[PDB]
Amino acid sequence: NKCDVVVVGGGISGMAAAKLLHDSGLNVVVLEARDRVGGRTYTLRNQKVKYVDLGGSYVGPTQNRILRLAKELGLETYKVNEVERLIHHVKGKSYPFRGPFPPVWNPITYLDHNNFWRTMDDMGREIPSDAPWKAPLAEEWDNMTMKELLDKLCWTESAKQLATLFVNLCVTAETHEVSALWFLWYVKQCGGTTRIISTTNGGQERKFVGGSGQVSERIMDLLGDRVKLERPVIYIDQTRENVLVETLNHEMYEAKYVISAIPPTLGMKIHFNPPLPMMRNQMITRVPLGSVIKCIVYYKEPFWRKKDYCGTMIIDGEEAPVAYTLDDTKPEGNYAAIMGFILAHKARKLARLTKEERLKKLCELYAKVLGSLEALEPVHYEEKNWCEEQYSGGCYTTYFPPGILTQYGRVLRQPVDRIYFAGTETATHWSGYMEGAVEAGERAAREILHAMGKIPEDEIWQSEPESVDVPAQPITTTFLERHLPSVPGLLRLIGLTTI
Amino acid sequence: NKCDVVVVGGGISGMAAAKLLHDSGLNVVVLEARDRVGGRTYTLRNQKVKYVDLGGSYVGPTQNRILRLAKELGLETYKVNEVERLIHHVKGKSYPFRGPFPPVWNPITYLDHNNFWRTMDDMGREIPSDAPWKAPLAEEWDNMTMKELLDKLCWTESAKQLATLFVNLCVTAETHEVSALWFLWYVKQCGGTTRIISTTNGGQERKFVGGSGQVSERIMDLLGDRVKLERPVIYIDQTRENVLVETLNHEMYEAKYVISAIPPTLGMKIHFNPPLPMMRNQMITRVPLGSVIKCIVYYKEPFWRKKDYCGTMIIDGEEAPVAYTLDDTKPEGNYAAIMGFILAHKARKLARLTKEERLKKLCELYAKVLGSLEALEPVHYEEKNWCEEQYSGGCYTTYFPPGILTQYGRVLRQPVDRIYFAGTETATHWSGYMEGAVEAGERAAREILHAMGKIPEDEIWQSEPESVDVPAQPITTTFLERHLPSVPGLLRLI
Ligand SMILES: *[C]C1=C([C])[C]=C2C(=[C]1)N([C][C]([O])[C]([O])[C]([O])[C]OP([O])(=O)OP([O])(=O)O[C][C]1O[C](N3[C]=NC4=C3N=[C]N=C4[N])[C]([O])[C]1[O])C1=NC(=O)[N]C(=O)C1=N2/[C]=[C]/[C]N([C])[C]([C])[C]C1=[C][C]=[C][C]=[C]1
Ligand SMILES: *[C]C1=C([C])[C]=C2C(=[C]1)N([C][C]([O])[C]([O])[C]([O])[C]OP([O])(=O)OP([O])(=O)O[C][C]1O[C](N3[C]=NC4=C3N=[C]N=C4[N])[C]([O])[C]1[O])C1=NC(=O)[N]C(=O)C1=N2/[C]=[C]/[C]N([C])[C]([C])[C]C1=[C][C]=[C][C]=[C]1
Repeated sequence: NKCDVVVVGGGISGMAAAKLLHDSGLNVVVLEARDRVGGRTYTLRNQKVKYVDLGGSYVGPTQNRILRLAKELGLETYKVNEVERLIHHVKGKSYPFRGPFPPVWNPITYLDHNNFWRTMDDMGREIPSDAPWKAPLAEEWDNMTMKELLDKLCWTESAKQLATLFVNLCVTAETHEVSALWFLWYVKQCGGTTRIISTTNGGQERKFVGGSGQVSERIMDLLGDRVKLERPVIYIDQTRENVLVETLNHEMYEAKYVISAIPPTLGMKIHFNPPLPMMRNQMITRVPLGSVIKCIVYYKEPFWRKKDYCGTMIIDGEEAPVAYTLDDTKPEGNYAAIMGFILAHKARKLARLTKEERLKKLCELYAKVLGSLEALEPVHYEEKNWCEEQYSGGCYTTYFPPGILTQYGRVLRQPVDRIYFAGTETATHWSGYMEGAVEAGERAAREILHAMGKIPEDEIWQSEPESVDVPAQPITTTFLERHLPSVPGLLRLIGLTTI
Repeated sequence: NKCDVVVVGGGISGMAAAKLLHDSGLNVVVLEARDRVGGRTYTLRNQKVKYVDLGGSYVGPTQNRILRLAKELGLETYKVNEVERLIHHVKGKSYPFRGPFPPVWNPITYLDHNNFWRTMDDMGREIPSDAPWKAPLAEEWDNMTMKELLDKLCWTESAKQLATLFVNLCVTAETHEVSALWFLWYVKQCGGTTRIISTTNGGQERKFVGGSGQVSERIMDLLGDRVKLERPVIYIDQTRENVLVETLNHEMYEAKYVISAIPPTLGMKIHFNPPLPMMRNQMITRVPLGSVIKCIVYYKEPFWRKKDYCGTMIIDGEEAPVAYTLDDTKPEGNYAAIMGFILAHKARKLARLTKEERLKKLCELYAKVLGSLEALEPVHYEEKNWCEEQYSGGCYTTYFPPGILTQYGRVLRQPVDRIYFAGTETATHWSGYMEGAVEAGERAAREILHAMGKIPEDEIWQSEPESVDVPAQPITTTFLERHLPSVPGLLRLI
């Protein structure tokens, strides 16, 4: 029954919020809909894999909050293998390379590629992390999809192909599905194109030893019987002195305040009294989550390394089930594995097959790209399709279709009376990651503390010291990168030097 | 507790379904979330207005199922006034006209306008009503907004402004919010641009004497205590022999089958065991409804008719709270009124004001468009903002953003084990309307009858005889309309 704060949701965000409020001497209850905590992170354990993350996994420099939290819970990171060459597979052929960027040799394609990445970043500088609807060209950019934007900017098919893959991999959605404003904000608040795409010095640098599910698992240990499992919340009543929150198994909770720490759309699954205000009522019908299946194929040895390949594959094409892969072997070097993501429309299309049919298709693909018959000989396979989760709605995260971010965006983390909103979607730095879950959980926890007069307004938003274990190298550009023209800028320069 | 069929939803679709099944001798329960039936229709009654529809209202030719159902229930239609001239208000000035379509005088603007409506309709001829995702260029058209489309087709700002108003008014949504495929399907299934936009011979021809809320009210009369009010459904369990359906006030219902007769997205409000399959699980988080406030201003007399105006105004521009109006006076000639819609971003924007602030804005606009100080002097005002409704999600209906109709659209009326899907959004002819509600309610009712062996497969989808009271005149084009070039076609000819 009665407590200080009810947290709806036992994913990283809700658990971080509860822990903070608990740590502050308040009585919290976490109500988790599933028979586990973790939400979009999930470590499966078994003899064949030891452990493996089937959802949220990677951490990297600038992700200082998740790293501080995990370290406090006794967890360690190891670095994702990137010692040997990466592979860009283009028109049925593999081009090994080194560096975070695939080489381009043809100087036109080179200028177009430079300009595109450059422009993503230029455009994002104009977008406030905390209020994207405030950018000078907010409406113009929100009225376009990423598809219209890519069409306008890429004067080569090669750059349009790679840029399309980048969007697919980043937000698990098609270019034509998502707002250009929101996708530009998304990349910008992760610290930019380079930080987001990179393994070394980027978001995929590292993974927790033992899996990321331990973050939520271990907080639940600390909270004990304050975490209630298999309590899906169905009803919130704020008409009375204390807030009433009812679960599906008929239990009633009573708090001073509530943190909603679930995806914004999953708010639909709760009936509200009084009804939500108008803009929230409509916002939650407008914010879908992407589509992905995460796939891990196991082998006897990491045989790719022998050919001087780290196991990272960037795979152009419609034919390819998977556009990107990473070595998923353990830091000890056993349980050799390749991780791959089936994204967006391919998630929807290949869901129709059986587990055995998907495995075969990956192996056959990976045998082509890597040039290795050994890829046809896996020992184990695990996969999770996040599209089927009633209590996620999809993965990695929530995306905004055109016209929504500017009409409805400010509503996302606006309190409704005594409810406050956490969840990775309400973060202003690495929103959509395990990092933004933390930021938002802890932030919404401090908003409630402020409401009670325990802390000043000053202290609701709070900066994080940099990890001494995972420090960030700065993102640098060369002079040529900054000043090489685009294609149309070269064409205009050819136009001028003549007349 | 126990019955043959539980219907989730007390709107026209659910009530039509329940009444069919009831009429067939099955035991039906209708579970209604609100303290009323009707859903997106609502007739408020009072001394000042007598009656007024604050939601769904208009009926016209080719809407033969709503008309058959309401006739059986004892309801009558009257014709929406369109005796005098219409007004197109362009760049701050009112141009009166007769006939469906507002006149275009510039030769080039004429050719561009012609080509645009013509092309809407050409395009839609390639879209199956029951399977839009099957159009030969399904993906191409679904991967574009209406906005990219309009920007490609309209070589004149004038045609692009009117076209934009057209989308706004049709689907309560911005051009950039909606799929091109879905919008072209939408228009196609209402029988084309002319049928949809028209008052005489179109969908705004008629309203019900006494309000359309009587359709749902009177079916609930017939069903009596089978209709359960303030029973929001929260939970559906299909793991056991009979289907279990739980309401928010803790009551449990058990049935052989279930009809879900609610907007597709509002299925989010229900927790399912087993979980929904994957494509439905994700579909219902992708399908929003538009934004509108329906506003009705009352006056002593229908003064516009003295100036030879029917009350229909087409209003270009951003400054305008309302793009379109209709005479809302009663067939008797009293309770003079003008009805307008505040649509899409303007609904979102003007919601922030008070009721009195919105009134003043409408009165001042209408005084301008009509050229009448009498507009500034109303006796009463009523309005409804459908954005605020927890159990509609908006109005008029559900729209598809780009990429959704081709990836998810087949899932809409696919049964999930013993649940069947009704509600206007699943209709194939006038989906969006009071008409599609009936078609889909009766159809999903027939699917369950088939499931039980009471009727053959043959009889699930059923054609409707034409109203003898409201017959349709055919939609005609002239030779010039069909063969006049477009702007680029004339340029290529030059
Ligand atoms: C799915 C996924 C995957 C597959 C992958 C990934 C991911 C995912 N991600 C994401 C994460 O994980 C997230 O963010 C998080 O986790 C979130 O959290 P939160 O906010 O807290 O949320 P959640 O989890 O969901 O929770 C919630 C909870 O609640 C509940 N509920 C519901 N409802 C309800 C409830 N309760 C009660 N009641 C009611 N009513 C549920 O159950 C839960 O529990 C990620 N992240 C990170 O960080 N990392 C990673 O790694 C990840 N992943 C991924 C990614 C990838 N990427 C980025 C890419 C590949 C990269 C690149 C890009 C570009 C180029 C190249 C590369
Ligand atoms: C809102 C509105 C307005 C304002 C207007 C309009 C409309 C609307 N519309 C629509 C109609 O009405 C519809 O469609 C119908 O109604 C539908 O129905 P249904 O399907 O059945 O659905 P609903 O109603 O929603 O119901 C459902 C029910 O359910 C319930 N729930 C929920 N959830 C739940 C429940 N329960 C239990 N549980 C749970 N969970 C609810 O509550 C309900 O009751 C329309 N329509 C027609 O037909 N007509 C008309 O008039 C209308 N309106 C309008 C329109 C306009 N337009 C079209 C325009 C203006 C024309 C034009 C165009 C272009 C150019 C020119 C002109």
